[PDB]
Amino acid sequence: AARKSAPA
Amino acid sequence: DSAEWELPRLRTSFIFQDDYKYLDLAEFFDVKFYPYSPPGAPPVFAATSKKHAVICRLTQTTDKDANPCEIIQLIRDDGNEANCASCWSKDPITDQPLLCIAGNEGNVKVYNVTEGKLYRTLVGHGGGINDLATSPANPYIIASASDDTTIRIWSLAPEHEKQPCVCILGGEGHSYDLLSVAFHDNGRYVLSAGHDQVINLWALPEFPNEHMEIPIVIYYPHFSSSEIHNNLVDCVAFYGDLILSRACHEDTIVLWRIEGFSSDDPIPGPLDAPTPTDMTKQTRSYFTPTVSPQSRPAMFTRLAQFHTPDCGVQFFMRFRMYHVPGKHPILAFANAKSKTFFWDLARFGEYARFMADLKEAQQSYNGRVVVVDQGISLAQAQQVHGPGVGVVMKPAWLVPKMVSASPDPDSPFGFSRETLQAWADMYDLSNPVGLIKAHRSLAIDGAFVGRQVGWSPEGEWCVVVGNGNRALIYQRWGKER
Amino acid sequence: WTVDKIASALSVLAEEVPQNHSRLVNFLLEETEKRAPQPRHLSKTDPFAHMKSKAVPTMDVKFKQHSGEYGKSRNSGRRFQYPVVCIKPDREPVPPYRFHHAEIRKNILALNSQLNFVPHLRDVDPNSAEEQKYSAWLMDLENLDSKSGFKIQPRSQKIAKRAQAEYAATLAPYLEPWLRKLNIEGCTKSNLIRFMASQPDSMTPQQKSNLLDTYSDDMGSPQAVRNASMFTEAWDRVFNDQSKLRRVALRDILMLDKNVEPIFDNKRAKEALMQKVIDALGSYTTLGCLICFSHDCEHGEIERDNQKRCFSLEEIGGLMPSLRRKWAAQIEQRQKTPPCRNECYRIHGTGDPNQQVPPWSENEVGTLEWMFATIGYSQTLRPECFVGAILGRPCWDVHRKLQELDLRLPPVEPRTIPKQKSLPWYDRRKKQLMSDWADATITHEHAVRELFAPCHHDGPCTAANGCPCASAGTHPVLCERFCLCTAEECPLKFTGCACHSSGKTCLQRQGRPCICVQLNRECDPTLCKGCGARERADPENAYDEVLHSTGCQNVALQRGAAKAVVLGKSQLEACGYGLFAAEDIEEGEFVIEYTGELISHDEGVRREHRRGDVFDKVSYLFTLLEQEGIWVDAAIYGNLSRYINHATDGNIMPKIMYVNHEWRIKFTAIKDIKAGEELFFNYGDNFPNLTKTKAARMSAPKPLLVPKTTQPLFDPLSKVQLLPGQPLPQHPIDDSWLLLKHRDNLQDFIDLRPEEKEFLQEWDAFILRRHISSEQYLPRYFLRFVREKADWLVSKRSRGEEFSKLVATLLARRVLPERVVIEATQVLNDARGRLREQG
Ligand SMILES: C[S@@+](CC[C@H](N)C(=O)[O-])C[C@H]1O[C@@H](n2cnc3c(N)ncnc32)[C@H](O)[C@@H]1O
Ligand SMILES: [Zn+2]
Ligand SMILES: [Zn+2]
Ligand SMILES: [Zn+2]
Ligand SMILES: [Zn+2]
Ligand SMILES: [Zn+2]
Ligand SMILES: [Zn+2]
Ligand SMILES: [Zn+2]
Ligand SMILES: [Zn+2]
Repeated sequence: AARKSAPA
Repeated sequence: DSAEWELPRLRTSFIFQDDYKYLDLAEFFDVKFYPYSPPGAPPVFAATSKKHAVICRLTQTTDKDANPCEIIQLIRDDGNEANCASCWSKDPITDQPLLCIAGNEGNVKVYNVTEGKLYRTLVGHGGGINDLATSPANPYIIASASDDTTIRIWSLAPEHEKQPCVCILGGEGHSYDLLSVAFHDNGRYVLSAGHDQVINLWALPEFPNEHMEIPIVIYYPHFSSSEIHNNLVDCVAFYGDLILSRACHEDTIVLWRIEGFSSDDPIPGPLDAPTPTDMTKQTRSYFTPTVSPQSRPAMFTRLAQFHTPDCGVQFFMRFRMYHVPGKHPILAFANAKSKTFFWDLARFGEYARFMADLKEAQQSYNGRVVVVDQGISLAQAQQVHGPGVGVVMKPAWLVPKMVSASPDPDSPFGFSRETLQAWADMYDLSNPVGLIKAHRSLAIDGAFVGRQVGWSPEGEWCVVVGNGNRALIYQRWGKER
Repeated sequence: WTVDKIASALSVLAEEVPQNHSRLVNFLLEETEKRAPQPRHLSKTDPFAHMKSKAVPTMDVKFKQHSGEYGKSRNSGRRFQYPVVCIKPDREPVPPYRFHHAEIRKNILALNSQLNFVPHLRDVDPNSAEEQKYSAWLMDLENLDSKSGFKIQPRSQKIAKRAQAEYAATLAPYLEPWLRKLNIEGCTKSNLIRFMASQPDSMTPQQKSNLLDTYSDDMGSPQAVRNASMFTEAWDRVFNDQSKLRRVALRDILMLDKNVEPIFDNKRAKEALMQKVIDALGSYTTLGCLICFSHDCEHGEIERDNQKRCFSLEEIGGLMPSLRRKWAAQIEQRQKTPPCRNECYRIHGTGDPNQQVPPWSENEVGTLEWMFATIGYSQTLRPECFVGAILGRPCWDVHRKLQELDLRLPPVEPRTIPKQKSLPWYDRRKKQLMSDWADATITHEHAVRELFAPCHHDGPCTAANGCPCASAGTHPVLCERFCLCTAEECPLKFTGCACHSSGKTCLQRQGRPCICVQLNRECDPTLCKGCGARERADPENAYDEVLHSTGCQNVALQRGAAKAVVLGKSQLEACGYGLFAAEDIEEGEFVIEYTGELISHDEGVRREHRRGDVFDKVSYLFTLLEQEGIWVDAAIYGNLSRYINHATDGNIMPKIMYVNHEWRIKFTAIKDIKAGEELFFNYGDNFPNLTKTKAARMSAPKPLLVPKTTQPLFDPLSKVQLLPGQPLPQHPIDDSWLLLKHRDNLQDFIDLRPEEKEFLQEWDAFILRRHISSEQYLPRYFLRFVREKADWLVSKRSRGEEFSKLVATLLARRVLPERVVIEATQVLNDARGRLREQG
C-alpha cells in the first residue's frame, strides 16, 4: 500500500 | 582541468520553522531556480512549503564558516490552500520575475516576487493541482497537472488575458489524478503521468496571437503506455528525445525511449494520434517505425535503470537533471531514507571506451596489459614496458578497492574481481533491467524524505528539499580557501 | 548436430545482445549530451539585483554549515527572523469536476472496461481500521472484474508477462542473423513456425490448420525435421530458463512474426449464382446499420468480450429474406401493369455485331451478377445503365455480357399468406388503441422491455409460429419497421398516427388522441404521414418557428433544438454546478435531452466503485431501459443536462422515448420557467442522499444573452465567469475525435480488405455527421454523397465496385428508391466525362 506524506 | 569531473558536496542546510500547524506535516514540496537572469548573475531560487514561498540568493564565498544563502523575499499564501506545485515566469510587459504557485484548491497563483504583490490567478481546474511546468520555448506558457485528471495549458501573454487557457489535454487518455507534467525543449511536446499508471506524450498545436474564445481540446495523446512501470508514476521528464520516469515501490529511475520518436521530425497533427480500439493493448504510438519482421513492432525500449534504493511506499519524490551545453549531465535525486544520489552521465561513455580498449589489449597481449591514468603519453608509457606489453589509458576518476581479473593480488597486470565488479555496478549499461549504483551517494542527518531537486544555471549549486520544511544546499567548484 | 551443441553456439551468439545494448545506450547518451539546450529568454540585466536580505508576522530559519568528504556539520545552528509578506487571493476556484466534460450530439456506444491500476483515496496507517477499510475495498473491486467470468490475470503474472514480452522484443531481431550464421539444414524461421504448429498446445486446432494452410506441412528430409526439433529445445535451454524472470520460448518469438500473428487476431467483422452474391456483399450485410446506415456507429450490442454485434441485415436473416420478399413484392406489382449520357438500349442494342471489346475480369462479371440480383424483377430500373456508370464500360457492353452469360433469377413462390383477424386492443387500419390495451401489451412500458432482434420468420406473427414480438416478452409488442412482416398481413405491425390538424397536433393532451403520444414514442417521418413529421423531424428545418407553430409536436428529440441554457454555480449548499434557464420556457416544452455513453447495468456499477470513495459520491448514470439494463453515463461525454440538480418539486421532468428504434431521455417543462431560474427534476427512487449490483442512478417515472442571476455563471469550456448582458455562448459540437475513433475501428478489422476499408471509412466519415435515424432522409443524403465524392468515386476501380455493393444492399432492403439509382448513374458518367476531358 502507497503513502504520500513522510512519517514523524 | 579534472574539475569537470567533480560532483557536489554538502555545504549549507537550513530548517525552516513549521508553517502547516494543523493536526499532514509541513514539508517543502518544490525548489526551482530563476532561469531568465543574465549569465553570471548570482543564482536566485524559490522554495515552496505547504503555505509559504522562500526566495534565496546564492553567492560563492571564500570562508567555510559563512552562509552563501540570503532570503531576499518570504511570501505567505493567505488561504486554506496547501501548495506543492511551482514554476517561474516573466511579466510580458515589464519583464519582472513571476512565481506560479498551485495547491489543493485548484488555482494557479502568479506572484510579483520583486514587488511582493499578486500579479494574477489562473482559474478553471476542477481539482487540486500537483505539478506546474514552464515552456522552454515560451516563458508565458504554463502547463498544470490536476486531480481533475486533466492538463490545462495557460498563456500569460497580453492577448490571452480574458481567457488565459489556450489548451486542454482531456479525452480518456487519463483516468485518475495526475502527478507529473513535463515539457520538451521544443515547447510542442508534453509528458503527463499520475495514479492511473499511464505515461502520455502529447503534441500541442500552434496557438494564435489573438483572443481565444475556447481552449483547443486534445482528446488523444500521440504515445500512451502504462507498461513502462507496474506502479503509479510521480515524476516524468524529457532528456533530449529520451524519457526518464519513476514509480512507487520500484527503487529505480527508468531511462527509456519511444521507438520512432524524434523531435527533429515535423510535429504530428491532432488526427494522427492513435485512438484506443483494442483495449487488450496497453501501449499505442503514432511514432512506431513501419519496417519490422514482427507484426507488433516494439513501441518503446527500456535502456537503463538508475538505482535509487530505499524509497519503498513513498511517493511524490522528484529527480532533476542538470543539462546545459558544454557541461556534464548530472542526474540528482534524494530517497526516503536520508541519502542524496548523483550520476555523472559523461562517466558511462568514458568507462565503455576504457573497458573496450582493456578487453582488446588483453586479447592482443595475452593479459600482459599495464593501465596508466591520465596525468605521461601512451607512446611514453609504452617505451617503459616496451613491446609485448599492452598499455591502456584509464580515466583518473576510476578508482580500485568480459575482461579477465588478475589471478593473485601481487600480479603486475589486471584488477581484482572486486574492483571490476564495483566499477561495473556504477558504469555498466549492458542491462536494461540492471541497477546502476549512484556515482556519489551522500547521507543526510535525521529522518529525511526527498521531494524536489534544483540546479543553479552554471551547475555550481544543487538544492534538495523535503520533510519538516528542510533544504540541503550542495556545492561544486567552491571558492573556499 | 545435437541439442547440446546447438545450445552452445546460441550462448556465444547471445553475448552479442548485451554488448550491443551498451553500444546503443552510450550512443544515445552522447547524442543527447551534444544536443544540450542553450538557455533562452534571458533578461538583459539582473532583475533581482536590487533586493537585499530580509533578516507583521515573523518566521524562523536556522542555518548550518558543512565540510569534508562525509559532510560533517560544523555546529553553528544560527537562526535569523524574517518578515512575512501576506498575499491573500482575490479569485475563488470554480466548483469541482473530474475529466474534460465534452459535448456529444447523440448518445455514443462505449466498451466494457477493466481496472488496470490502484485507485489511491489517501494515506492509510500500517495495521489500522483505515487500512482495513481501503484494502477490503480493492478486494471487492477485484471481485467485480471476476464476476463477468472474464480473463482474471493476477498481478503476479501481469508483471511476469510484461517482463517476458520486453525480452521477446529484444531477441526477435537476432533470430534471423543467428539462424543465418548457424546455417543449419531445416532451421529457417518458416520451418521453425512449421514445427511450432505441428509439435504441441497453445493454438486452436482450427488456427493450427490456417497456419499450416499459409505455410505447408512439408519440412522434409526426416533429419531436417530433427534439426528444427533440436533448435527449439536448444533455444529454450538458453532463453527459456524456467528459474528466470527474463525468460522467452522460441514459440513466443515466432508468435509475434508478421506472417504468423494475423492468424491469431480475434478482431473479425464477418442457387450457386446467389451464393456468390451473398459472399460478395458480406461486409455491407454484416456491419451496415439499419438505423443510421454506418458500418461503425453507436448502434448494436457490445458482448461481455467487448465484441460488437451490429444492427445489420445479419440480425434479420441477412440478404436472402429481405430480398426474397422484394422479388415477391416486384412479381405482384407486375400483375397490375429512360435515356443516359453514355449510350443506352433504345439507341444501341449490343453495340456493333463485330466490334473489338476488351476482356472482362472476375471482378467485372461479379458487379454484373450482384446488381442484377438486388434489382431483380423490376419494372422501371435497369442494371446495365448503373453497372455501365460503375465499370466505366459503355452501356451496350452490359447488354452483350448479360446475353452472353444468360442471367436467370431464382423464382419466387406465391407467398399469399392467409388472412388473420385484428387484435382486440389495436386497430392498425384506423391507427388507434382500444379496450385494456395498457394491460394487453408492454410497447409503451420501456422500463420492462427486453431488446430482441425484429421478427424475420416467413409465417404469421403469432406465438405458435414463434414470433418474438408476440411471444418472447411477458406480453406481446407491436411489430416495428425492421420486422419483415407487412402491414396488410400482420396485425401487430405499427402503422403510425392518423393525426392531422390546421393548428398543432400529436400533443400530450387532446377529439381522438395521438397513438404515438400514448405509446411513449415520437413520430416516424415515413409512417406518420400528414401529421406531418416528414418535414418537422428533419433537423435542417429545426429553427423554422412557423413550421413548428403547427402540426406534429411529438418530434422534439428528432428536431434536436433545445431551449437556451447556462452553466452556473448551484443555489443548493455544496452542490457545485447547476443548469440555469437562459430564456423563457413555457409548460409542456422540450428543454434538453440527456446524452452520454451507452453502458450495461454491469459497466455502470464497475465505474461507480472505481471512481467513488469509501471515506465519503457524484454520479451521472441515468437508466435508459431498466429491464435490458442499458444506462447513460454523462461523466465525460454528453451535454449540459448532466449538470441539472435534484428537487422533488422540480420544474422539468425526464421521459424515456422510443425515437425510431432508439431509446432516448427527454426533459419537458412541468412548470413555467423564467430566465436565470435553476432547473430541477425528481431523480427517482434509485439515487440515495439528496437534500435541498447497487449503483446510484437517476431514473424516470414508470442570438441570446447571459441572464440576470444572483449566482455566478460559467462558460462550459473555458470556465471563464460570464457577466450578465454578454452574448450567451453557443459552441458548436466538435465531432472530429469521434469520427477519428470510428475510422480507426474499421482500420483495426482484420477480415476487411484494404479496398473495402477505403470506401467504408469514406461513406461513414460522411454519413455519421448527418445522424440519420429515419430511412426518409437516406435518399437526400445519398445523393449528396454521390455528388460530393463524384470525382473520388470515378478515379478508382475498387471505389466503384465497393460503392455498388453498398447501393445493392440498400436496394435489396427497399430502403433506396429506383429514381435515386438512375440519378446516381447520371452524376457518375458526368464525373467520368470530365475525367477524360482533362487527364
Ligand atoms: C448529475 S450530477 C448533477 C451535477 C452536479 N451538481 C455537478 O456539480 O456537476 C448529480 C450530483 O449532484 C449532487 N446533487 C444534486 N442534487 C442534489 C441535492 N438536492 N442534494 C444533494 N446533492 C445533490 C449529488 O452529488 C449528485 O450525485
Ligand atoms: Zn448505427
Ligand atoms: Zn444506358
Ligand atoms: Zn413476427
Ligand atoms: Zn415483429
Ligand atoms: Zn409482425
Ligand atoms: Zn399523432
Ligand atoms: Zn405519429
Ligand atoms: Zn405527429
